[PDB]
Amino acid sequence: PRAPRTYSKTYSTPKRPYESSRLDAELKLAGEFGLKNKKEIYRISFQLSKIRRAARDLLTRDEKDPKRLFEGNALIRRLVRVGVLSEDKKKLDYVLALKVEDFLERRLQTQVYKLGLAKSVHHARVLITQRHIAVGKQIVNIPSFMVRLDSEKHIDFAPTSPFGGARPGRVARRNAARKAEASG
Amino acid sequence: KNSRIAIVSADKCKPKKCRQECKRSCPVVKTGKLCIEVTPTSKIAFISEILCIGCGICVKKCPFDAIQIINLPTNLEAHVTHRYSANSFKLHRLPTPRPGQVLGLVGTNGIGKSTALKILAGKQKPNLGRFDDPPEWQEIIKYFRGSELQNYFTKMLEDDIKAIIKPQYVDNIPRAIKGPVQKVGELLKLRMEKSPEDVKRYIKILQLENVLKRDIEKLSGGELQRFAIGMSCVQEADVYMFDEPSSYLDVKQRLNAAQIIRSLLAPTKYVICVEHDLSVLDYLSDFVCIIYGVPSVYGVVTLPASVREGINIFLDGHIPAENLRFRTEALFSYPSLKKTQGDFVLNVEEGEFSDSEILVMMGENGTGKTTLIKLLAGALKPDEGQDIPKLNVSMKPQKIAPKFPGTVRQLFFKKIRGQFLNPQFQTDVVKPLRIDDIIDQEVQHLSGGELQRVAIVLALGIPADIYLIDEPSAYLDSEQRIICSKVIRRFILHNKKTAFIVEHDFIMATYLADKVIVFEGIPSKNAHARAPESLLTGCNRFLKNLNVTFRRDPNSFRPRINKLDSQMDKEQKSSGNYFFLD
Amino acid sequence: KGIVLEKLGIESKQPNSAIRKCVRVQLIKNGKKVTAFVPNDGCLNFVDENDEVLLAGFGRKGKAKGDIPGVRFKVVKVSGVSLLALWKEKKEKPRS
Amino acid sequence: ARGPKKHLKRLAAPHHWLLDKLSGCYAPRPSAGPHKLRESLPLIVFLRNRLKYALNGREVKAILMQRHVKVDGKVRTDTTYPAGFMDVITLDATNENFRLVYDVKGRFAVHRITDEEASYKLGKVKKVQLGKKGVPYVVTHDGRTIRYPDPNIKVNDTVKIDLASGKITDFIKFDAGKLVYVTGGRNLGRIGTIVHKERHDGGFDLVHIKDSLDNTFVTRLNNVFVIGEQGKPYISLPKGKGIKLSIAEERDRRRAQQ
RNA sequence: UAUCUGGUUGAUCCUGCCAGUAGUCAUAUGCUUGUCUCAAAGAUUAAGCCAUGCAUGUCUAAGUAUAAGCAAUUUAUACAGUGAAACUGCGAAUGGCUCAUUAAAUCAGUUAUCGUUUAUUUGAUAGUUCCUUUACUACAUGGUAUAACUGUGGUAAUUCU
RNA sequence: AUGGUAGGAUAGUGGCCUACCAUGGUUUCAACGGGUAACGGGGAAUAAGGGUUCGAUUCCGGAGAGGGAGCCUGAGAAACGGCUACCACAUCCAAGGAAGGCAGCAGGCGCGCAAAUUACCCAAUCCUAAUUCAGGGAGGUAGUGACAAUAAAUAACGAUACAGGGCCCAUUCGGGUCUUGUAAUUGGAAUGAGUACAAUGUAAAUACCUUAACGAGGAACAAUUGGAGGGCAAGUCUGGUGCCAGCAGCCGCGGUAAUUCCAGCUCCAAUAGCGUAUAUUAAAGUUGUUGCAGUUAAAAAGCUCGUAGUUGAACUUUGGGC
RNA sequence: ACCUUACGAGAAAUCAAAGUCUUUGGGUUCUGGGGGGAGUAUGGUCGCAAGGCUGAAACUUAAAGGAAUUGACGGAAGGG
RNA sequence: GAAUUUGGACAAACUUGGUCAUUUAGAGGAACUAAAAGUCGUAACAAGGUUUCCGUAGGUGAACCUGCGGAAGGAUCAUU
Ligand SMILES: Nc1ncnc2c1ncn2[C@@H]1O[C@H](COP(=O)(O)OP(=O)(O)O)[C@@H](O)[C@H]1O
Ligand code: SF4
Ligand code: SF4
Ligand SMILES: [Mg+2]
Ligand SMILES: [Mg+2]
Ligand SMILES: [Mg+2]
Ligand SMILES: [Mg+2]
Ligand SMILES: [Mg+2]
Ligand SMILES: [Mg+2]
Ligand SMILES: [Mg+2]
Ligand SMILES: [Mg+2]
Ligand SMILES: [Mg+2]
Ligand SMILES: [Mg+2]
Ligand SMILES: [Mg+2]
Ligand SMILES: [Mg+2]
Ligand SMILES: [Mg+2]
Ligand SMILES: [Mg+2]
Ligand SMILES: [Mg+2]
Ligand SMILES: [Mg+2]
Ligand SMILES: [Mg+2]
Ligand SMILES: [Mg+2]
Ligand SMILES: [Mg+2]
Ligand SMILES: [Mg+2]
Ligand SMILES: [Mg+2]
Ligand SMILES: [Mg+2]
Ligand SMILES: [Mg+2]
Ligand SMILES: [Mg+2]
Ligand SMILES: [Mg+2]
Ligand SMILES: [Mg+2]
Ligand SMILES: [Mg+2]
Ligand SMILES: [Mg+2]
Ligand SMILES: [Mg+2]
Ligand SMILES: [Mg+2]
Ligand SMILES: [Mg+2]
Ligand SMILES: [Mg+2]
Ligand SMILES: [Mg+2]
Ligand SMILES: [Mg+2]
Ligand SMILES: [Mg+2]
Ligand SMILES: [Mg+2]
Ligand SMILES: [Mg+2]
Repeated sequence: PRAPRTYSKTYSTPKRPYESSRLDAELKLAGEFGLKNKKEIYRISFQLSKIRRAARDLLTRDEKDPKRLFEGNALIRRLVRVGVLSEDKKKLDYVLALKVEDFLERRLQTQVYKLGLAKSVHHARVLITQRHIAVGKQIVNIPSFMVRLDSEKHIDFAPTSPFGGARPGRVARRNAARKAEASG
Repeated sequence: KNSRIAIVSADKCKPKKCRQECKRSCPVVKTGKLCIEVTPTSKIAFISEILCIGCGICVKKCPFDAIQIINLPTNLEAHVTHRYSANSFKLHRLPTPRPGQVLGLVGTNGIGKSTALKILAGKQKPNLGRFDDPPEWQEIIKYFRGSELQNYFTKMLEDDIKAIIKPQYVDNIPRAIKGPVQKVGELLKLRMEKSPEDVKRYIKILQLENVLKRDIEKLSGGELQRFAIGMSCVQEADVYMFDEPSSYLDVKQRLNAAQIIRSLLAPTKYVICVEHDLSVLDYLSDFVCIIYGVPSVYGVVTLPASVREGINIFLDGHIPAENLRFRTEALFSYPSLKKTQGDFVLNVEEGEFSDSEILVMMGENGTGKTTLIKLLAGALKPDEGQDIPKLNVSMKPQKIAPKFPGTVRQLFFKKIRGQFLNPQFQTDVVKPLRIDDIIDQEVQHLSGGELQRVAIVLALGIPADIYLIDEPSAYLDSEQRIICSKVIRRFILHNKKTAFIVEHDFIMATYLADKVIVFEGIPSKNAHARAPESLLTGCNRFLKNLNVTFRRDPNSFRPRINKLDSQMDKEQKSSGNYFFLD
Repeated sequence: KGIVLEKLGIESKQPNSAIRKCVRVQLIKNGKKVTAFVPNDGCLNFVDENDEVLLAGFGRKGKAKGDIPGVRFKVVKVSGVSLLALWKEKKEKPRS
Repeated sequence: ARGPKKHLKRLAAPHHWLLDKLSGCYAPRPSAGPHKLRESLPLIVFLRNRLKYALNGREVKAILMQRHVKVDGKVRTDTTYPAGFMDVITLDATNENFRLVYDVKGRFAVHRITDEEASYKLGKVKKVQLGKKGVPYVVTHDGRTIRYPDPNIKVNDTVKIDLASGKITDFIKFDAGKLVYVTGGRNLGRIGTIVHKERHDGGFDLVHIKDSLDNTFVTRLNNVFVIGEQGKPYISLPKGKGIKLSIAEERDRRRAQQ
């Protein structure tokens, strides 16, 4: 037989199912960021837990330690590159103080809304999903895309779409067909 | 989803020592019912067939492995291949064609054996049980995914396969001709589709020599069948079907009929046939496929087997591959002295046609058996008188022909209602036969096989002076032959009448023979009849005239042909004793 | 899986006044006799006789569940059809 | 059981071949040859996975049967012939000459060498004894037997082998101050001068070794291959020269050239 | 991601269990089911029983060819191209499946053969034999078979012969 | 049985076996026996730390080919897609005889709470052979597949009618800019699910990726599964039944006013998934080495001696100077 | 042995040990792990016997229990 | 050099016992649990109307009673 495919699970449900504070918190997050279920919030809190566990394992190590220097610089670099971690706060103690809204501001949905091509997070979601968006010269239809802060300058409409031009679309071409039918 | 029943074996059930653990265990016995009746003095435990749910608890709770769960046939509402119509016959499986090889279909008539061949040929595209909205080929093939039939059916759409069926109805084919009228030969000539010399000469093998020149309509059923085979054999086709080839053929022809079909076989070619006679199937088929099910209701095709194991399962009635029992275990003076046409002299020779004691009258294919029976009925007179008009005949034609819009039960009124006494009279004889089913149906679209059975009952009705049943073997299954022979037997003791039966089979003949009119003579050229010789003597003469020997099976008394040059066959010619159980 | 032997009217413990509508079943693999409680309202009218039922525990890890004295199993399917599908009239039984 | 094995599953193949874990259940099992199957490189993985001159094993066979590649001067049209340490590989079309030397990461390198250098190879002597009729011989690390050797050649020395004849050109002894190649173990690929060797009668003589950046390490004597005196080696060393930069210095060097 | 909560009392604080709560490359089952990628899958009970078909064969310039095989020549009246069968040579001891047995046994890491077998691969390596040694002879080359084939057959039947 | 000396046998060492001799060898630090629903390991799940449970199963080693035993050939087998016998099943038969071994790949019966196609191919990965060429149910490819795992549709936006703040006003209940949400009020835009030329894909296809043509909007292309006393999110409801029917993991609810049953409405939780059964882990400091408890809640043997086990006072070179 | 404190401990009654125990490690032995079934069956072993010592499970159950509090009662003691 | 044949080691199996590890039937007992508006008393809880409990022995319709030694978990922390 062939080598097994590795897979892993990307979220984790919380321990107490029904607690009113956490429910109202996650509904505020879902409404402000335009999310469809609690699995997205669980995905981000899982990713943040993994980052915090690695940083917790490095801060127990003393300073000048080669593992701590190497992997702390790499983790800090990946966080400042994706834009979750600010340029001044680069000291592996700010890494611990991160929270899920820092990750949620960097999704392509909220970035399309903040750049102003959208007018809503929900409009941004459907604009992404229906393929009118291109982060480089390449279409992305995944709302959780986590743009890398030199890609923020290049989020724009897709060339092979309306709103980036050169052919209108199904319902517009139908309505034009009816009006040209009535003219002749 | 088949119904499951617990059977108890007579071997290794010993109630005196068993403490009746089967009986205590049974849930149905606990609810009150006597599902298992067993006491310590008893010979054998009894398990009720209809009061067993087949849980299998009894099987685990026996000191001995005396109990065993088997299946039973049932309607399945799954894996359906074809429905003709709403509340019509249902075909569940489909036999898988094997290349290079003969694949035989065995079952009761009306089970869908003919339905299978049409489906495989492409004549009847399956609907998968959707009569209302038949699926197209794209959907049929995707149903067949994961099977050899998918690739086989894909080829048929691409015209990679040519498939020809040999029709099971001999009677239909004379009606429809290429032209208004034609003799036998010119039909063959245009569709030879094979060089005569280079391939083996089927016409010499299929004994068609004289009958190349007769017009097709004059031919009897016996001759006609060998013509039907000839039309399929001349074709160049990838797949070859043969429906009921044994019918209207005598013992020597049947062996030759086995010989011709196998000669077709090639690595590319496919050959699949539905044959009812067990004995010919030994030399006909590599593999045997059992079909089963209640007749005209449903039919299920099973896994193939090799012939030796396949035939023995069919006689046993219990397929071991699928753990079911399908329950079919087989177990006065009138000296006419001439008749001619000028071409075929059936010189008769004197007979003391006996009193009230059934007689066979047995010939060969061109030997003109019907002429005698036409002459016992007054017809086809001798030229130079000496024609006795004494006898009154209830005959039944070989070529039974429907001319009337008749429902069966009304045809029961029209001729055969009579007095219809309950004991030992026409009511009693009907009960074994399934004629109670067919009363509703129209005779015109009553099946050919069933039409034979209705004619057999129809002819027996009027006592007259002498009913003469002509050729009652065709279009019957194996089991139906056993029933029909006994039903003739029981009736014909009760009437003090006689019958001249015109069989082309042998095994029914031997069961229904007290004295034997033999028909030595060249077939299809001037014959000579003889006297009604006694049973042991009369089979043996005909058996001498063909160089065929029959052996009596030790276990089941089934009559099996011998090899043409073999130790038993050599021994029985030397001893002079071509047959047994005389 | 088991085979239904009879239908029982076991009355509940104190204080509770009810008839609990269980069945006796003989297990198919063991031959052992077992009492199983047919769960919902009116569902004893499916579980009539000699049937193949499927049984599960109640969740109490081998203990008798409630006011019901001495049953440890519940019925899940009867004749290959699940009892809630029969109860919500999603499906319906075969004849036998 | 019951006899020798003929297959080799992927995930059981040596890790330094760098065969990806998908694309097949099997790996090319090296046939019996001059090298042990773990410390070897079959010609299929060298021609396909390292030089990209083929896309299939079928194309590697098509290359081999027209006698293009030859290894140590002999043609070798075998798909899983074990090419090992210090073997020369000649591709006469493109007139290319490789030597199998390790990079410091522990894997076989694509070390292109010149045409003068392809005329020889080094071998570490594994045993010196007297064969029949009193003729002495040496056995090098790739199993070559060389008769009538110099009497000064004892074990763990390196002899320079001519590869047109099987003769010995010269030889490097074993003492302090000798340039060594580590072939085996954790330190596989490193080059350093030997400082001293530890007797350890009864098994597994150790040897202490320091590279050009004065980093010491120690290795069993089984994994050490002397390649010359300090300064000049007797072969051309690959890029990197067996230095073993740490991962910190390695990403610093990668951020220089990027 | 170092968290608990409900139930003994008229109320209280405890012991203490039951119950909840979260997960499961843990199975099964119910209800429901649009899309993309990826994927386990007759282990558990019965290492219970098997209809059918397939899963082990193999040829190079380079062992043997008079196929009464097929080809076209023009080297070649001994053969010489392609190529069935058959003999010879290798392979069939690898792979795949399963987990019954097995508790210092297997196994794992670590040793040993200065206590042994090893087809193959790779590298080395064999002037000595005219066995009575002036011929008793063939060494510019010695003897039998036997298969396939051809023909005659046996058995109900077999990859029988 | 433990050892000694000789031999025999083996590829070789050895009580491996034989002849003679001696009386040894293991064990409370658990031998020997019994049980295992026990193939071992890499590993898996769940864990603050320590742990607990599992590992038939993608790799490594072992063993087996219905059960036993014996052997031929060969470098290599105690070989089973080799042979021989017995035991157990079981096929054909002309009764003389013959042939068997799916814990290979498909498939069938049986068993059960439990698991897929008697399909295509050597194109890739590799293996074998006289060999680049032939072969390979090894292996790959598609089928079935809610076992797990990843991403992620089921709508987005206006214009007008309806429920809101200071202020431009300093023009008392007047437009309400600047928003926030309801609407038996209307508009165009947008797109895939699906269908399908084509090309790509592939050994050939299917599908994915791409793409003409078609494909939307409220009875359309309509998301479920469990719940609403507490634990534990969510009813100051409305009909029905009346200790019945039923619910309820636990406490409990139900005898005319049921926050709990049976329903309608509304609401909540997770969501292409959710519920149940069984097992296991955390919770469990309810197994406690970390880290429990023993007067009365469960539990200090009636008392002392005592072998193994575990545990046992202090002391020996320190300071100084470069 | 007793009296008084409460450093402290404990669920409390109470305790100079029942303290020096989440700031958890001086040495060592024995016993317990919800209530029944049950100190019961069964097998050993000692005993003349009576019995002793070892010692379960199926099944069943949502409490059984400890120390205090406030009432109610007492064929308990006092007072008004 | 084939059939056949002598001894040997290996040894499947077979027949007659005999042990143990596993099931069934089973006259009868013999308990325990749950649920049960039963029968007779009232042993314990108050000095429960003879303080209660322990071990042991005997007796009795049933709780239980009685002898001997012990305990306070007593109804007495108390007579310089
Ligand atoms: N063409 C048809 N249309 C409808 N029903 C049919 C047709 N053919 C047969 N049937 C019914 O279904 C059964 C099919 O079996 P049939 O075709 O006769 O094969 P068999 O010869 O094995 O009976 C028949 O018994 C008949 O009752
Ligand atoms: S197996 Fe049947 S016949 Fe035999 S003892 Fe049991 S019940 Fe009686
Ligand atoms: S199968 Fe079940 S019902 Fe039928 S006889 Fe056996 S125990 Fe009775
Ligand atoms: Mg028919
Ligand atoms: Mg209660
Ligand atoms: Mg190889
Ligand atoms: Mg209490
Ligand atoms: Mg209370
Ligand atoms: Mg719990
Ligand atoms: Mg193997
Ligand atoms: Mg060599
Ligand atoms: Mg010795
Ligand atoms: Mg010895
Ligand atoms: Mg086991
Ligand atoms: Mg197992
Ligand atoms: Mg393995
Ligand atoms: Mg083996
Ligand atoms: Mg088996
Ligand atoms: Mg064997
Ligand atoms: Mg096999
Ligand atoms: Mg199989
Ligand atoms: Mg709902
Ligand atoms: Mg409800
Ligand atoms: Mg409700
Ligand atoms: Mg609440
Ligand atoms: Mg409720
Ligand atoms: Mg903890
Ligand atoms: Mg506990
Ligand atoms: Mg405790
Ligand atoms: Mg007490
Ligand atoms: Mg106590
Ligand atoms: Mg004491
Ligand atoms: Mg004690
Ligand atoms: Mg001691
Ligand atoms: Mg000590
Ligand atoms: Mg108290
Ligand atoms: Mg008393
Ligand atoms: Mg009293
Ligand atoms: Mg009293
Ligand atoms: Mg008292």
